[PDB]
Amino acid sequence: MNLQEYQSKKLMSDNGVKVQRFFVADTANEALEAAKRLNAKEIVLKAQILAGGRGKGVFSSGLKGGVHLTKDPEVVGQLAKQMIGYNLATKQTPKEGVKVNKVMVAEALDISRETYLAILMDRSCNGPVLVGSPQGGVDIEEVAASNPELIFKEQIDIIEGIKDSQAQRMAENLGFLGPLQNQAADQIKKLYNLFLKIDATQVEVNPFGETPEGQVVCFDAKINFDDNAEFRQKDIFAMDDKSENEPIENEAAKYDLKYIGLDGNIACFVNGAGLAMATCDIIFLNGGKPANFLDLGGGVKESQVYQAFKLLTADPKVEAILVNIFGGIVNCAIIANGITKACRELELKVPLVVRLEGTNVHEAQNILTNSGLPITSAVDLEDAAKKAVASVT
Amino acid sequence: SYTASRKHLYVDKNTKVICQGFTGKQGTFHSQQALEYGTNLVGGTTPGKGGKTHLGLPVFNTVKEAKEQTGATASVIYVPPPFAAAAINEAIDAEVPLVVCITEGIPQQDMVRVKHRLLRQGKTRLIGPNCPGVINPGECKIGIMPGHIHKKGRIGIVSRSGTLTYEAVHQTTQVGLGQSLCVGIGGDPFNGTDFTDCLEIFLNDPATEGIILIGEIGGNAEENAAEFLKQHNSGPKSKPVVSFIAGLTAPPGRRMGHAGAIIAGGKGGAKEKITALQSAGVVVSMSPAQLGTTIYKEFEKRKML
Repeated sequence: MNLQEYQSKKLMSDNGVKVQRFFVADTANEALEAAKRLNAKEIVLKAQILAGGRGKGVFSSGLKGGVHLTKDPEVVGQLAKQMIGYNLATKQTPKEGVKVNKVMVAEALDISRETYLAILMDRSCNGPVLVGSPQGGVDIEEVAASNPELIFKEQIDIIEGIKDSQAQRMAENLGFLGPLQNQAADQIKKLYNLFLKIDATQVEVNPFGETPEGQVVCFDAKINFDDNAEFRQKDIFAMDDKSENEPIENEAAKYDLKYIGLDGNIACFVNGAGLAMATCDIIFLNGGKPANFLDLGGGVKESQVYQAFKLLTADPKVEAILVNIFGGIVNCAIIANGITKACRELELKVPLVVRLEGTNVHEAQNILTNSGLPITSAVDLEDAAKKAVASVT
Repeated sequence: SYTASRKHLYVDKNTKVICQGFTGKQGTFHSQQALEYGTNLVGGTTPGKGGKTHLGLPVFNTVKEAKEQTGATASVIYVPPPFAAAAINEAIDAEVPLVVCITEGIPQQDMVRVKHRLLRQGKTRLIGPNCPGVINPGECKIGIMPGHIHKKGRIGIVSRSGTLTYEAVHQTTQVGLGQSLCVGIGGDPFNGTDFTDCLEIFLNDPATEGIILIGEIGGNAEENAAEFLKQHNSGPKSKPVVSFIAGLTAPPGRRMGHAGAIIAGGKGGAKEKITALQSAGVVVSMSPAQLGTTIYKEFEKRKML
């Protein structure tokens, strides 16, 4: 899960990390009166959406840019007007982008030096890791490419804890001279602990830096939380809005279902994630355009086949459906029945293609073909895909 | 070393199992199914009731107990998310040979703390978490996989997913090939056993003549696999390796079901995984529907039928 920038700075602040002073706004007037209330040389007004890209993004008020700097409390106001209420699209959001309901009016700051520092669990390291380059400001993945030697790492020992020498070793590699160093390092230590404290898969700071006035500041930072640790991070997840989550996606979760939309017209739904990915793939391999990805887990249950279909009903981009269910733990006719029960009972009017596999598959297929419904039994996953595809040309 | 416990993965008719989380609505269902199949399920832990009998079988309050008492050599866990990692450690404590954590949802931080330890002791070996388990068809089944779809045979199978594996197994038997040993290593990012761990076992198994490797987006386990095969499977007696990787159509930045199934920071995509294994001699099936027919042909070319 991800929180809004104003929520994660809050959080960083309460755990001793130094960030810019700031105010949150729901109206263009609160924003404007906030820039006056700050009282400073310059001001950063940043729309709040979880998708990165805000900088170069474009609003639907016509306004270009999700991030703006101005010393005049007024420019803030006029700019705000064009954000609250509108949608922001970025190189990272759906073509019509996310709606914006709050802006952040924080005090700009002089960035003397710009560095990159991030903390995560590394997939080859097992155990925390500090990743930082003295060349902050730019998109890490580019430094990594152009100058691999400006990327330092410090594996950390999950039992031991971060070592003073490591924070110093990093601070050093990051560019902090003499005095500043011991303050950099202590911020690093404070982040690492924040990181373990909150069950983050990642705490990224970019830029991490220094003001001319002598402070070590995380001017920007992204934080990814481990969705599995929610049961022990209720405070943090309480802040998760869900305002931004896609609708069908939201509904689907209520029923332990896991949905994700693609831009096609052939929906599908499978039991098991691996097989749901493979299903979207085989469709495409055969010329289709999968409409979504749906995983029911290993929890087949007449109830879900129903909500599962219910959902598909939503996306009116859908022209067909492929059901790939590998039974194993249950009789395939019970599944066929529930499929059809749910189908008439949901007055469907789109071609259905089912591929059931497991136990008692023959009678199960009989039910699907002897249903009167616009259903079609499929022999295997390839047959299933070929049909669904044919079914919409 | 941890490396040195790989051998415990090869469960068989001699292996005796205890189910941590025995009276739970889950350990219940699978124990009736494990015994039916024909597995050496001796009992199960469940603090509190630690002295009664469940399913015509003994119950203990702890892992350490039930080990000694029943002699047992493998522990399977069905303990809910918040405690599941505790259970792994309670198993590594009593030095159990094989630990299979079925549980999905365990905090990733928990598992890094677990592997911290797990990579130090050599008595225990962990498969999981978030995995269907392991099966030596006909001899031993520890997990939630439908047994009747397996046929003892020649193909060693290793996968990060559950049902997709079932597809493969079904597809292999239908061409009559069968399996030697199947290991579902799970869909989580940090786990006790990876691909290479299993490939060593298959590469030195005489019973294993071919290998099917099922992967997906996220992480580098696939790329390490391709590396390992280049190094240990080239030359005059290499075994054929067939593979499918899911997620070619997955959008980036999203969690495709499994916690570890996510393309992040530009890393974890299928295309690069597929290109690496190919570079190591691995024939990669394009359709997941063709793993049986694909490895079948490989055997036929080498005239191994």
